[PDB]
Amino acid sequence: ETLGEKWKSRLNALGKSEFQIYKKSGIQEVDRTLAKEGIKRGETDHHAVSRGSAKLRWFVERNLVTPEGKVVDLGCGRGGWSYYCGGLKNVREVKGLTKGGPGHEEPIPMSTYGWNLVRLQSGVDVFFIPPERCDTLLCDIGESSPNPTVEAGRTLRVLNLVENWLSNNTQFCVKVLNPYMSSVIEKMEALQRKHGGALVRNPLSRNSTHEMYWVSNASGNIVSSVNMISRMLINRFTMRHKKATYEPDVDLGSGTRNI
Ligand SMILES: Nc1ncnc2c1ncn2[C@@H]1O[C@H](CSCC[C@H](N)C(=O)O)[C@@H](O)[C@H]1O
Ligand SMILES: Nc1nc2c(ncn2[C@@H]2O[C@H](COP(=O)(O)O)[C@@H](O)[C@H]2O)c(=O)[nH]1
Repeated sequence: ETLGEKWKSRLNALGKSEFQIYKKSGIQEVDRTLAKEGIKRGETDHHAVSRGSAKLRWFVERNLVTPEGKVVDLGCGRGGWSYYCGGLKNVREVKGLTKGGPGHEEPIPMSTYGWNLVRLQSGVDVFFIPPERCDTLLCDIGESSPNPTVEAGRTLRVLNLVENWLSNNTQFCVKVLNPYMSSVIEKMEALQRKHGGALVRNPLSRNSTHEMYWVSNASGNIVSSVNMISRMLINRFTMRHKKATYEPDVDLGSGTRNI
């Protein structure tokens, strides 16, 4: 039984009030109030369709992932990672794909800076369409299940999925929902051998998720990197000063971009 499982159980043995408190004990947050209001108001400039923009930004401004050229955003959701990449210097084209439809986040049309370089389409199940060509491959797909083995299965489906989209020196940021389950650990070790990078924990993630992102421009022993998070999450179960620290949201400018 891996350390991460010991955690997942305690997580689950949590009560209504408890869980909610733990979910955010000492984590980083994005101040989205006004941005959400500007959007519900119909604004399409500056605002980020979600908090994923900020989340991606964290990896990007630390060169853990350097999006350039043709960017494919698997499970783009409302557009958070895509609209954000749409403003990055070296980016030429960004194509984001999602299931969408009733009961799922649907892409929000925006006019934020570089928007004209962004193609967003729902009604697409990435697990089956054929692989396209891409310089950078982003993927934030992975549904959380109270059942750790369910998550691991979902994570394996995602790994193999991106495995088919990764050519030789492609930039990537792939959400690895459950990296502690024996079996994902294995797959990851192989994936690392083939396409380098390492797993990295984003401070904007909630404690209720043991998610780590496989980012290209970073090294680190997989087993070692997954355990440092298992311990962190467990330490955070017992907190004093369980408050989150916020930070301003990302401003995505507005208007078109020329090449
Ligand atoms: N098999 C599949 N094919 C396509 N999209 C999928 C999928 N499984 C899940 N998704 C989508 O993946 C999304 C992940 S959450 C998206 C977060 C986004 N990067 C943000 O910044 O906006 C969900 O909105 C969901 O609809
Ligand atoms: N103990 C507890 N765990 C919860 C509760 N809600 C969600 N979780 C745990 O946290 C995981 C995903 O959290 P979520 O994105 O749904 O907040 C779930 O897979 C589950 O194991 C809750 O009320 N109590």
